[PDB]
Amino acid sequence: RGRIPGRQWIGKHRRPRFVSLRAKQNMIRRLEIEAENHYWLSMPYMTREQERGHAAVRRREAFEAIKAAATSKFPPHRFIADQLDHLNVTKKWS
Amino acid sequence: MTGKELFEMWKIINPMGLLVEELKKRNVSAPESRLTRQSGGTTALPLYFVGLYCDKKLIAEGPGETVLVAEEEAARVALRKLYGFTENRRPWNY
Amino acid sequence: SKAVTRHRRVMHFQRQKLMAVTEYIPPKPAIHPSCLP
Amino acid sequence: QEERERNNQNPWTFERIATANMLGIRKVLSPYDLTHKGKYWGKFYMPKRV
Amino acid sequence: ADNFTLLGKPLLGKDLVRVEATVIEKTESWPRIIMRFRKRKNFKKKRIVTTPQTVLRINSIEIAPCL
Amino acid sequence: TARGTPSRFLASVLHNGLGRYVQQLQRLSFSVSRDGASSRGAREFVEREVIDFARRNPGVVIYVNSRPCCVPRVVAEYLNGAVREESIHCKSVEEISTLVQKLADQSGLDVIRIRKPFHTDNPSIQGQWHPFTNKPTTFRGLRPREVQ
Amino acid sequence: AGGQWRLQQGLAANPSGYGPLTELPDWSYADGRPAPPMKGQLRRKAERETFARRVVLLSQEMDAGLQAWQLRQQKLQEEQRKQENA
Amino acid sequence: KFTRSRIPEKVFQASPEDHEKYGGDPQNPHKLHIVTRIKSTRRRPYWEKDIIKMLGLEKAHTPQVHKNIPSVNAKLKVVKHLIRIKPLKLPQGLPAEENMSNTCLKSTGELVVQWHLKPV
Amino acid sequence: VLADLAIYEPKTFKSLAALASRRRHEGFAAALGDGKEPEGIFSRVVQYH
Amino acid sequence: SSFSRAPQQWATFARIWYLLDGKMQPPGKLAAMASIRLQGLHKPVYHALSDCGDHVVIMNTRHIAFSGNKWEQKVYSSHTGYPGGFRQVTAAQLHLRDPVAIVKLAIYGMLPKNLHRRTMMERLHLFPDEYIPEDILKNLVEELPQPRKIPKRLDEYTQEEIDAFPRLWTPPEDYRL
RNA sequence: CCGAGCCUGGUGAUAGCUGGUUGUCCAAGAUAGAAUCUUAGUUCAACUUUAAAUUUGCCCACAGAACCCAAAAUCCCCUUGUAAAUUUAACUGUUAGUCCAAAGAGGAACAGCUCUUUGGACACUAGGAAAAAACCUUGUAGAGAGAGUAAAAAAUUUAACA
Ligand SMILES: [Mg+2]
Ligand SMILES: [Mg+2]
Ligand SMILES: [Mg+2]
Ligand SMILES: [Mg+2]
Ligand SMILES: [Mg+2]
Ligand SMILES: [Mg+2]
Ligand SMILES: [Mg+2]
Ligand SMILES: [Mg+2]
Ligand SMILES: [Mg+2]
Ligand SMILES: [Mg+2]
Ligand SMILES: [Mg+2]
Ligand SMILES: [Mg+2]
Ligand SMILES: [Mg+2]
Ligand SMILES: [Mg+2]
Ligand SMILES: [Zn+2]
Repeated sequence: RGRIPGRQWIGKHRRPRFVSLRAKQNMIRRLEIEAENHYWLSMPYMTREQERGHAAVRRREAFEAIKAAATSKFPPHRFIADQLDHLNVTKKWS
Repeated sequence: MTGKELFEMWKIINPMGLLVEELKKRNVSAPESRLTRQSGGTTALPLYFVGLYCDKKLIAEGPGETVLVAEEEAARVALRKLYGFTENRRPWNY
Repeated sequence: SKAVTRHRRVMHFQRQKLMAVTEYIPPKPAIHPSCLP
Repeated sequence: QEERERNNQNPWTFERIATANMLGIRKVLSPYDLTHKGKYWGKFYMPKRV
Repeated sequence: ADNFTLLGKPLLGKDLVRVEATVIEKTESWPRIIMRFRKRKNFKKKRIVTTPQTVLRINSIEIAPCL
Repeated sequence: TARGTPSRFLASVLHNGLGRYVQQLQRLSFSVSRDGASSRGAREFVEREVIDFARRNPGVVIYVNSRPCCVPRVVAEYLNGAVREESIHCKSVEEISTLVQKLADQSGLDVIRIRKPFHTDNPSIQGQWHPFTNKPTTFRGLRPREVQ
Repeated sequence: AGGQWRLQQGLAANPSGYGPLTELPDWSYADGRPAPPMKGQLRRKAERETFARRVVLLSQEMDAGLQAWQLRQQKLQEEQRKQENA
Repeated sequence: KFTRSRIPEKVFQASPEDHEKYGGDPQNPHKLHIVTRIKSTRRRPYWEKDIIKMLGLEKAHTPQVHKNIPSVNAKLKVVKHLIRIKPLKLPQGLPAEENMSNTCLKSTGELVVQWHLKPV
Repeated sequence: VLADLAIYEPKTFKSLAALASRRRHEGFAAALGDGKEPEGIFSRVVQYH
Repeated sequence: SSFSRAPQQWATFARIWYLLDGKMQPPGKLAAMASIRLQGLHKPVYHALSDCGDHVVIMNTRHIAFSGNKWEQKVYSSHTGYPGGFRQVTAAQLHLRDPVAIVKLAIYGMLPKNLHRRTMMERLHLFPDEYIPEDILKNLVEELPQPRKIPKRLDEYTQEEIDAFPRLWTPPEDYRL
């Protein structure tokens, strides 16, 4: 007795969820945090025109470092030492 | 030896009599055994806490299945306390 | 389903939390306005 | 209704919460709610809601 | 001790106590198995780990009269 | 696995930590081959590192057979008579060194599930808990609803 | 437990975060010698050092931007002076 | 339908009660926002999560610094509900080179340049 | 360790419980008067740097 | 300690016979405390596998009181097993037929649903009246207190309390009453 | 065992259709539509993958984008915060999709109904809502006999009258 038509959480008839002081206090806490975020986002330090052209140097020098890193792609170097160390598998005492 | 305790290493008979002899040598009154606490006396699992009191002063208490086991265990406890081999004694210095 | 319905369309859980948080909390004095004043 | 919406002690009102999108609840909400804020749900009308 | 205890806020001073411990044993832990299996997606995977583990013995404790 | 595998409580031999410590590795037995690509690591280890290892550890004893073996072995006998053998087949010198050192640092008992990471042979001070520690007594020790 | 209390007191919400409970060395030689740092402490102090370098970088970049702006405004003023002097 | 939500700029004008509540003087505004990620980036739009990734908040409960400038405040506004913001405060002035290493953060947004690790 | 203490040395756990209760009572006195009073002796905290 | 091994183990894992009086107390609360003590949460050595329970005794189960009209609207329902064997009975009728079954079912519900439930319920003991068999009022240890308080009656309130409590208003003389 | 016998051979007939598809381990990775005797399929596109060359790629700041007949928003977009993006050689696989929230169309302002758009989730782990795909918290992977937190438990009782 007391079944829910179809699935318990969807459709024209679903299971009625209800709210508790637990969830209420949780979300109002989050809302107060969001209010503090709004406050601290207000009162900026500098203006658009003041902050326009200070970081271009750093940005483009970082990007040209990325350029160099991406361009520097070649096969590794090959060595006779690593080539001949394979001969040392047949080592044996006299 | 650290683990194996005194009465586990060395065996005794009539420990109550041994205790009597000991504290008579130490010149103190002959104590009486009195059940301090009881539980399940009629139950199949009797439990007695017997204290050995001299001159209205307690030296040791002992748990036990029966009153005899409780009083002999209290005698054992008092003997340990007098000989200084209590489990809470100073560890061995190295 | 549609937004507008004959029956009361059950709302989302977050929405119901918000609607349960937002109500008229009547400003009442600590003293009832009849017995003391 | 005006004096109730002026004198409500609850600091949190769907007006502010939705116009700011304080918790991304614009998912569950509609653009219509921005003006049908709390009083309306579908065609219905909740006058006690403030 | 049997009759008293000393607890810090949060921890005790260095000069008050001296806890000494000796190393006795270094080992690799016994082979622990990590199997991940999911259903009807041929997702079956295993790995063996032998974490290192060290054994100490507390040899002596002494307290200082400083207080 | 725990239920399939046996278990033990943490313990040490003859109380090794209290008195003078003794590394409970006793004996090593190497089985290495003159030839064999698998035993080249063991040959390098015995030619250079084993000298310094034996110098650092005098209490241990080392035996080397140097016989034909398709897979080189190392056997370790500890104080209790615990024998454990492991294959050094095709192993590098550094991992051989780490292996022999962990053998030296191990104790004389099989690795199995340890039920508890501690061991106190006298855990209780102020007395072990019994039901009557934290409840008072009665005048003349009278049970509830008892006249005399 | 007590995270918000610790926060309002000034300490870490989780005592394992920072403070003497975690930052101090957990073992030293019986002869009184200092043990080497733990890898956790090393990475923590490295993170903090990068953090400080970054903060200094950001602060001095903002200061340089404001300085350049005000210098450009002085440039503007003096070039207006030039214009009307012409 | 659900789209990127424009915020009314009137929201970001603090009142005197708000100033004296949060302890922030409109004059002499701070320079740096310490930021932490508090909310799930899942069940959020791709643009929000990409802004998270570019600000460097893919890791939660890990403080990261940004400037106080509108170019950044835009991103912070659009991902404000996912993060805890606080200003930076320091009594000991900018960290000196000798004390780059022995720095320490506090729960109160403070950055102490010296950390003696010892009670008064 | 709290459980091990409560098991093997109930006296120390009883001392801890007494400490906690006294701190509760100090917190109640503070709830009565937050400031304008001498703070609790055990409610006092250590400042580290 | 300085106790022997087997006696110490015995004294630690021993059972205890607790007693509580249910006269004008709620079955819910008294059964809750009895249940926690039956499975043995009260002792710090609690573990399910270790049968560390204790024996409990309730007294005057007949003289219990609910809060509200539960005597009327609470329905204990059970199916015998046959067609039409679905029976429902109010707490009042079930009390009249068996004054113990209420507290019994209460504890049976409070307890966990393990096989230890039956063992704990037979550890427990119940008596509707102020009367107990010799052994099972002899081998007791302690009588723990009641969960709620008993409000006093006017016949119980002494005179000094009455004359200390101030009178609130002055009635007009011209009134029949 | 005849809608046309049985045997052999072609014949390993063909089968867009069902089924099955063998050792260990790491990573990246479900995706608009068009055409088709085509809608149980396939080619292209798009997505994804690999190895290379190159440089701008993403977020975006004022300005800017219609008369006809009052929306959330969108396009473009320097700075800034970040590190990816495009192109070149090579294929394969996906191309039968479900719920929720929102703007709508059909229907009964029915459907766990069907059809488009924006987003999320699921088809990847975990905790919770009773068990629960799609609801809410939450990701980058281990040992722990350490700790702080996230979402997270429903409240209701009703009517006298001169
Ligand atoms: Mg269903
Ligand atoms: Mg819809
Ligand atoms: Mg035929
Ligand atoms: Mg035929
Ligand atoms: Mg075929
Ligand atoms: Mg086909
Ligand atoms: Mg198939
Ligand atoms: Mg992967
Ligand atoms: Mg066409
Ligand atoms: Mg651009
Ligand atoms: Mg289909
Ligand atoms: Mg459908
Ligand atoms: Mg449908
Ligand atoms: Mg699929
Ligand atoms: Zn009144």
